Amino acid sequence: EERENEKTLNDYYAALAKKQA
Amino acid sequence: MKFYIDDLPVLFPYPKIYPEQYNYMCDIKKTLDVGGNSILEMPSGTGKTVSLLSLTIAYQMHYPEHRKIIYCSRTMSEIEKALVELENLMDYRTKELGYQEDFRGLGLTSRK
Amino acid sequence: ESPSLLTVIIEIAPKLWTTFDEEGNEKGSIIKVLEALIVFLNAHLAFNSANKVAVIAAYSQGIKYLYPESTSALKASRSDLKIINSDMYRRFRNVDETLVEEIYKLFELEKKQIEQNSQRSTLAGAMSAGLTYVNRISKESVTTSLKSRLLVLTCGSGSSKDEIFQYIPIMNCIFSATKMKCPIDVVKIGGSKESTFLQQTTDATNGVYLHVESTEGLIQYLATAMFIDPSLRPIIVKPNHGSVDFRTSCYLTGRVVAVGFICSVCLCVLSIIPPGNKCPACDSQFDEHVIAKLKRKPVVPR
Amino acid sequence: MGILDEVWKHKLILVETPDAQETSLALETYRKACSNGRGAILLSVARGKVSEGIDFDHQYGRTVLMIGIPFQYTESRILKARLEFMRENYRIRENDFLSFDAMRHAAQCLGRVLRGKDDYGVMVLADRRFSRKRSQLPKWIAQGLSDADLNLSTDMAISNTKQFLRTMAQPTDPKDQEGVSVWSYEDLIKHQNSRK
Amino acid sequence: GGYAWEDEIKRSWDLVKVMASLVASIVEARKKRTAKKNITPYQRGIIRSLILTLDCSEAMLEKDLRPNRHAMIIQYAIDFVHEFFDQNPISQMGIIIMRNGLAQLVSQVSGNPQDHIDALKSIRKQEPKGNPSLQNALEMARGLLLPVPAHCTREVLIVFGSLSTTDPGDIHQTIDSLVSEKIRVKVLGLSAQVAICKELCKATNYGDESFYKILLDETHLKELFNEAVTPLPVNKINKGFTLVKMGFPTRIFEDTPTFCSCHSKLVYGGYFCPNCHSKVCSLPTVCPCCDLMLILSTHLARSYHHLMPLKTFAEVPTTEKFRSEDCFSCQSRFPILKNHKNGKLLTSSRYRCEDCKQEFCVDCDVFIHEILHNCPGCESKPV
Amino acid sequence: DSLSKEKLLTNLKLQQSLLKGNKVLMKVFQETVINAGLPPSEFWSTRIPLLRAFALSTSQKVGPYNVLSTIKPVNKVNVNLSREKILNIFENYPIVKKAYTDNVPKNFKEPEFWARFFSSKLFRKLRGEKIMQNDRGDVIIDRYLTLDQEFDRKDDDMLLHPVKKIIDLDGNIQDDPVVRGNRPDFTMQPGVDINGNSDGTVDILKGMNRLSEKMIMALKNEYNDERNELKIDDLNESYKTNYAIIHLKRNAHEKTTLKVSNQQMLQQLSLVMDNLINKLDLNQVVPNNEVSNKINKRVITAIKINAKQAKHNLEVKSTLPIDLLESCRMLHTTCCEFLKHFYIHFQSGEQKQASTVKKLYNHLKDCIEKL
Ligand SMILES: [Zn+2]
Ligand SMILES: [Zn+2]
Ligand SMILES: [Zn+2]
Ligand SMILES: [Zn+2]
Ligand SMILES: [Zn+2]
Repeated sequence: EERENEKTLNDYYAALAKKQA
Repeated sequence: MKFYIDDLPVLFPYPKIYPEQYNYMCDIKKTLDVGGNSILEMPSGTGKTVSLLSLTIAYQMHYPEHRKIIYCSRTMSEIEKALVELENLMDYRTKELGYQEDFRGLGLTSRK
Repeated sequence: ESPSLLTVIIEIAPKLWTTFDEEGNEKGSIIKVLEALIVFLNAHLAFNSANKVAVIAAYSQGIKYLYPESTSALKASRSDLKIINSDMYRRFRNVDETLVEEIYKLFELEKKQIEQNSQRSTLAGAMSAGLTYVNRISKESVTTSLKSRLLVLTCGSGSSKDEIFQYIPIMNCIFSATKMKCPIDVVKIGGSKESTFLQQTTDATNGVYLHVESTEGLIQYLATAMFIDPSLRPIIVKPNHGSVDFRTSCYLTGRVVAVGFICSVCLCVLSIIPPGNKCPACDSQFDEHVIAKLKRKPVVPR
Repeated sequence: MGILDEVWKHKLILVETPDAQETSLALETYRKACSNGRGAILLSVARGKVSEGIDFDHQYGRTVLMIGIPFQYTESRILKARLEFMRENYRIRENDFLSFDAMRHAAQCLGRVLRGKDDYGVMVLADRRFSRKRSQLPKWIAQGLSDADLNLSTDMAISNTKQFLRTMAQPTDPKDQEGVSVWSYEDLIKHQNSRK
Repeated sequence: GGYAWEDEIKRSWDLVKVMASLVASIVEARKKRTAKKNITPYQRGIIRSLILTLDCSEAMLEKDLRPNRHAMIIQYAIDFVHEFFDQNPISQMGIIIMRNGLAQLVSQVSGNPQDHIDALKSIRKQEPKGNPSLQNALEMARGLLLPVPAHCTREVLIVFGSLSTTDPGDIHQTIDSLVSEKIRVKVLGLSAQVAICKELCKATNYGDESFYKILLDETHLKELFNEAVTPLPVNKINKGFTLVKMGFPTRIFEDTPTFCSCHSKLVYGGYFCPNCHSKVCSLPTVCPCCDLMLILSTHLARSYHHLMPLKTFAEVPTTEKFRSEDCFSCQSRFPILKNHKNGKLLTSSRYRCEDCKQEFCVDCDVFIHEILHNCPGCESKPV
Repeated sequence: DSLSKEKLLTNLKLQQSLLKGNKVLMKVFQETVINAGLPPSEFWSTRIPLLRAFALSTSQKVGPYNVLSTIKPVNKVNVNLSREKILNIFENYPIVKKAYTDNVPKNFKEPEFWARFFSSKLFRKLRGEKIMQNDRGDVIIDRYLTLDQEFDRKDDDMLLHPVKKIIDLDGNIQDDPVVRGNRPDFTMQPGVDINGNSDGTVDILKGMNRLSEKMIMALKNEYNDERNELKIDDLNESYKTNYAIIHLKRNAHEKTTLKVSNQQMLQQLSLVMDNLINKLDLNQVVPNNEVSNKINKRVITAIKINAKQAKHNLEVKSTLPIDLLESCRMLHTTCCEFLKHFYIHFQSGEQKQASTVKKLYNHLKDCIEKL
């Protein structure tokens, strides 16, 4: 579903931002 | 190229010439020979200024009188254009003859 | 439905047919091939009243039209020789008589000029001439909506190998026949089972390739496999077994080409990078940096 | 009235300022727009600073559009005095000299469009009274001016302009221009030998 | 002081007043043959990467072309796509349009003509509007041609309909970047000659001003689109002569469908790559599993006539002794061809070949030089 | 610049925006990068052209134009104002941007601000219409007239630069500094009012000239010539093409994995001669009822093989249920993605990334075990 896969994109972006952090 | 009008060698700074340019040079040369005033309407587009410069510089350097040339235009931009065409003509003459001959060509304007 | 022009490119080479006769038990297989072709052309003319036939023979010293005969001979002539019986159908009989008289004239001419031996086969030039004849009749269009079909009767006989110089003209013939929607059929009467160029010709021009070993029973091959009028090509499947791989030959080794390298200028095919850092067919110097990028080995940890 | 609103949709408008600095920057901007292909129009006076000296060759030209005949203000005292001096000194008439001066200004405006025989451009003269002044044009302009174009209207002038631009947007034939419009050295030698 | 009606009647029937027409046609034919005499085996870049840029602004709403400029440019571009992928199979192409001040990509750079046909059909519906942007079109063309390999030539064909362009920045910088990236631009203009397009073509084609074309009629526009499919002759200073690593895949035959490696769909047939044994749907395409170019022998052979062309057939002299009365590969008659009463065998329809000295008719002369690419006389010659 | 491969690989936001915009890339990105652990840089390295296309889809902008001239009314009159349109007012007129910045988040809102500006004299003066005093203008916007004149002087400051002598009309008129001839008549000066002051007609000419100079100068950003420009290109030599010519050697090697004599060839030929003369019995073509059977068997076996091959040849239907169908399709998709990345790293030929090659080989082994 679009809502949940955009949530997965948000979680992956947060994980990447933690990776630079 | 380099061609001949009567006994006058003319060094044209282009490999090709217009028929209007050649008849123009013929009329200017016969006017210089007879020694009078002439009125000439070259069509625009054709190389009127470069034809004047080429024939007059050739006449001045070949003939033993070595008459000076007074080129009077109406607009300081046109003095600039004639000067630029004169540099092109004399660079071609230097390249053809292998040496830069004793020549002085200058434009005159105001202090501003 | 619609009439068609059947153009038969027959390769009557005395060398190839003599080698075929020496390989086989029988002699004079040219006669059997010729009479099977005569019956097949009569069959094609019997298929439809308005359909047309052309025949081009590719002999040793060039090509010659067999049916119809040369217009200079038409104007000069008629010594009607009695090889074919006159009691048969006349509309077949003039075709057959013209064909056999031109066969006799061609054999007499190359018997006269028999001394000169040539290594240059004219099959590609004959196929090009047949394609020009197809274009001529299609552009003339005296019969409206005429289809066309090439039938190539060649012989390998195990003596002549694959010829590299024929590759470009046969490919150009493929493209022209595909443009004109004219199928090219190939019958190879010989010992060598594979003929890659003509196989690619049939498979790319939507024709039938048929390799046969014996000249006997050729009319059944022609009337069963080669009797596909282009009216019924999409609804009749083709018996062309042995699918061709559409590969090519290397320029300086000659083997069939796997994953390989072509020149970017003259499009010549090389299975290996040539010595001298220069193109063999094209004479272009190649950059050491990019050919070292080609010569690099794959990577794996120790 | 909003004409410039759809002039701006195609070409940038530049007007000859009486200040020469601003006129020179406007001319440079006009040449830059013609060079980069944005498209430009330069509105100038036919007797002004731009009309003398400044050339418009190739992309800088392509069309000289003359709003009317550039006639001088005839009721001015100095021009009337000069015209009278011409009348009782060199037998030059009022209307003849006025037409001569205005048509020579028009001619010097038309002559700026060409540099080289590869150059091309239309010269449109939008006035009733140019139609009688075909003989007062220079000889080459009169040769280029056909008799069917003396009384043109706007729409068929536009169609002729489109046909002209489409015609000479094509590459000219070097065989056609080999020895009739431009001469080589051998062509000049042959012409000299034919003359003598 | 009169009126337009009181004058004389026009007499339009009286104004019109009423053999050598074959001569007048054949002098024009000889001029055309002279214009085609300049034949030389120029080296041409076979592997091409073409960016078809189409103007789709308000200037394509003009009805000077039937039915309108946008619709027939799209139709002619569809025909161009078919012809270009017929004659240059290995080449890739992308499609960009100019609309509303921006360049719009409608199909990515790929070797499949069907996607470009579908994209052009999709753009055929939409209404052209906006202001063209040559700089935006050239910038996206430069971006598209950046990942193109060095062996593959980089070409941009711009069908420009307007006479002016509205650019976001300097376009001379974009032209300089195109010259530095070695991208050749050919522009088929519609209305007149634009100097920025002429200078762009000249700079991108190394002083060659013959790559800026302006149409005259619909037939000339079709001739321009037909001329645009041949490979461009490369310049001598280019030293990008390299091998291109590629394989010839095998046509697999299977009665069970399998997943293709390029689109991940069930396909019955396909081609197995010789290097990695992944299957591809159509050819010629780069292998999606090992980045290897997959072509066929016919795909190679479609450009051999561009590599070596046929020398044009020579017009036979009228007084020269004729070898044959009929064509060589066609055996049609050469007629008397008496143009006038005393013409006799003037401008005979024989076309002697330079090598084999064989005469051909006009139909064979056109056919051997256009559809075929090989001389039947030159192959019947037993060298 | 910012269009390079490393910038497109490191541009996380642009990758995320393209990924949101695209829908079919869900079924490739979702189980490979996240579930299977493929690096996003490795994923986008093969899709750099898609990233570049989505970059250039939004990075390009419409060139400058006279947007206030394109805006015209159509009692009630209505006008349409899009975002790209009002932004075009924003770059072509920075005075309107300065009016926006200090007003719309402090005092009053966007539509009433635009109504005040379009009713003000500033809109007329920027459009180029002649300003007259009987119009009301707007009290909030008309205080920016002096600031706009200040901005016009500032624009003239960096627009004013010395020009070449080819177009130096100031030098053309200052060539004679002491010329003192007749002052030209009133048709040669700008028009004047009854009191002799300027009527403002030259002001709109200055405004449109400055507008065009601003448009051309906006193109000039980071986004000896006299001889060349006076040279006659027609009188010079015609351009000579420098196209390379190729000569092809046709001496290719022959393909690699009983010569008959002329006497016996003539004997076979004469045999054909007499066999053609004596009788050509076409009824001899009929087979002898056994070779015809063998021939028909061979032909029908070839027909059966070709018919089984080409009986059947948008994807075609499958016997699988739909859930297992997309399960196998996504597994084949990640199969092909892992294989492509492994082959690129395998054929790159660099020892520094052999660890990545080993990781992709382990991924391929896990992929085999998953299949
Ligand atoms: Zn080569
Ligand atoms: Zn696929
Ligand atoms: Zn592969
Ligand atoms: Zn013919
Ligand atoms: Zn030939």
